[PDB]
Amino acid sequence: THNKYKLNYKSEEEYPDLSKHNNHMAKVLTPDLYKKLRDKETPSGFTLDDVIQTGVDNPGHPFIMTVGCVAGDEESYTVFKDLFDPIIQDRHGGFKPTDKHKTDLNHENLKGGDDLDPHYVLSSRVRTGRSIKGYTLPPHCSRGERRAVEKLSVEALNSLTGEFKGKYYPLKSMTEQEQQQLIDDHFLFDKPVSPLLLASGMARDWPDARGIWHNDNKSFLVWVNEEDHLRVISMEKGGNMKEVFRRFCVGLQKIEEIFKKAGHPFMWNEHLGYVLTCPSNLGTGLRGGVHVKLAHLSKHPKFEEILTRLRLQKRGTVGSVFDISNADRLGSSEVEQVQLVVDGVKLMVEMEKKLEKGQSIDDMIPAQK
Amino acid sequence: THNKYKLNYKSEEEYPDLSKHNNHMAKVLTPDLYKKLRDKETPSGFTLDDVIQTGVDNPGHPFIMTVGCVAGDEESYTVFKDLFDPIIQDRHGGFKPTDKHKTDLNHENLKGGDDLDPHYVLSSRVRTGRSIKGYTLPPHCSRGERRAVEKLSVEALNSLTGEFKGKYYPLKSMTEQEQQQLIDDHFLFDKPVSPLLLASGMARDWPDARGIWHNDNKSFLVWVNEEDHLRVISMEKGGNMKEVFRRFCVGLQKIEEIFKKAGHPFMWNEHLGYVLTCPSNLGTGLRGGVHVKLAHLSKHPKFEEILTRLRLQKRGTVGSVFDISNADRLGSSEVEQVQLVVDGVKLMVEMEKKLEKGQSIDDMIPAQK
Repeated sequence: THNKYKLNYKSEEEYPDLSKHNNHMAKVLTPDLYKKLRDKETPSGFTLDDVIQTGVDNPGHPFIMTVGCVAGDEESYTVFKDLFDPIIQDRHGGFKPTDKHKTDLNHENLKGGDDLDPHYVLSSRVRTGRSIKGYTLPPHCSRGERRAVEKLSVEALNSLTGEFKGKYYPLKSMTEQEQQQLIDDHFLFDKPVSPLLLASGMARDWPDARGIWHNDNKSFLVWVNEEDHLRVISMEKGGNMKEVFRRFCVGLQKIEEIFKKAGHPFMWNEHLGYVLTCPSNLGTGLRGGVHVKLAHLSKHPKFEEILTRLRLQKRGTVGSVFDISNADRLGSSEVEQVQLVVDGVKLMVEMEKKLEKGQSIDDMIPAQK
Repeated sequence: THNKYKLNYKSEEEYPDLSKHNNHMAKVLTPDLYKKLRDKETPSGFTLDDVIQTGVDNPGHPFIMTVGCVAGDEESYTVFKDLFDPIIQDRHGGFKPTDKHKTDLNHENLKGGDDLDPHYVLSSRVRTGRSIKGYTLPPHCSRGERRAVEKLSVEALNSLTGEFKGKYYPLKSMTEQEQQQLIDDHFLFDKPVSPLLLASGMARDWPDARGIWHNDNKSFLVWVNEEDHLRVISMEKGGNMKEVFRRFCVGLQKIEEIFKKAGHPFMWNEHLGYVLTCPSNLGTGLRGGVHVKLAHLSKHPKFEEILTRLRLQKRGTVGSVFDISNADRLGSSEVEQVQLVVDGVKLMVEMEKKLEKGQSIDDMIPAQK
């Protein structure tokens, strides 16, 4: 956006006013850091102003900190490491610039995911995101890049067979019937309404080159060109998390090898693992989650503390069902994260059964993991 | 946004999909025109993709056509004239590339604005917008440019005296009391919610360097760095449109001469008149309006046709009050536009008085102006 033209202004005159802001970007940005990085750019011309814009536009709420910045590029994380590195270290529990992310795509290293109590575990899912090397990320990508990402993705997905045979639904030419089926399948996405996403520029040209793919069994779902180039979900009613995770891993490997053959592998490096637009999703990008009925445990005074010790977190959803998933993303592997979900949920179901009988769970509260 | 990087893609691969669109941009853009202009840029790096983005994002509704493009720059209108010229010609009643806009800032050339019936005319207002030469327009301007626009504007406004003595209210440091006073004064603006405005990038860094100035008499109002660099309104209860227009003109002249002395005159040329972000506002940028009670005439079968013949238009607002203003912007002067409002409203009040008595108005229906 006229970077050499903006660089005619003094850094002070361009420096954002972040006095009311509560996000990770505003905590780290200083006048000196802005001055040092304002003249840099990635090979695709992504700038510091572009990385920080959503954090400038969205000061947020004192209760919760947002990240407040995006990568437009693989090399955004390097060119602007003096911004991203302290953000990453704060957001991801001390993960340092010299630390290494371990990736583990072997679902057989999972131990015991198959027997989660279906009276309590209503469903099991594992999701992640992926970027495709050679293309810039949604905040920045051109219509041509986004179209090339779609074409590669659909051709890969159309070639899968067996359990992974499926069909692609472009948002632009979706019929009302096809839309309505995807809504009550819970497979549809639409244009983001989040001001954090909109202010980053990722919703441009909507719905061009966005779409939905899913397999015939409706157990493996891919979203194309939404928040990241790809978002991949494996899901199942019940509690066979091991089977969900196998299908997740095998399905991703099949897409990965097609993309590698085309010279466009999944974006990855040994420091950050899989890179994606939002720094909070780095590493595994993985949210492995259950829906669990915790009628009694959710009322226990230590419910929040138990979740912390198990390194899990909850969001919203018969009766008092909770959407529980791993909190970690960077500095621990896909297997370790799903293992934490498996072990943690198994314990919390045991806790719930105890409270059903009026028995204390305090001896069951684990030490911090 | 990486223009040379986007220019590595073929023009076909970057060409927007506008098949579902109903805006002036989509009517004019062709593959050949996109290919010819995609590699151009203004001195501030504004590109064709930037001019058209809001029209790509907002296909709109079949009933009403939107413009679907913005200028980021004074020279956007020249660099991309092969896009803007046919849009302007369609939007502004045949106004050709070689035509000249006449500007007339002498309120004394108005004839007879003082005696509009106050039993029917509840209020009178004249608004316009202005851009400041040397700074890019809100879709594109940097925080430093926007801050410089504010500083120049406030210093000019703070120096006015007499009828035009006033005070500036920055949005960022506004107290609740100051806000609440401006709301029930009807002087406040906030962050735009229009997807047409948001998709153009003009709401970046909100509320930085936005604010409100008004005189002590609450009859002259200036908005800084909202849709355009300046939006200026003169208003009054009642029907002394001549006095509103005098105050409007004199207040603008006082701001104009300060800005000229600083080497930053109002942006203007002989072809387009005052230039602004939206092509529909070129020429005068002027919306001169009344609120009028037309209890009987608004029900007459020819109400819409009478408005057309008078070159006026209505929007929404005791009983059945209509917000009536001039439809023209480009190819006619400020005086001619307010004159059309004065003469047209006077006729429609006379029509209303006739219908109050059960008398026909057909002999009063004017020929097309």
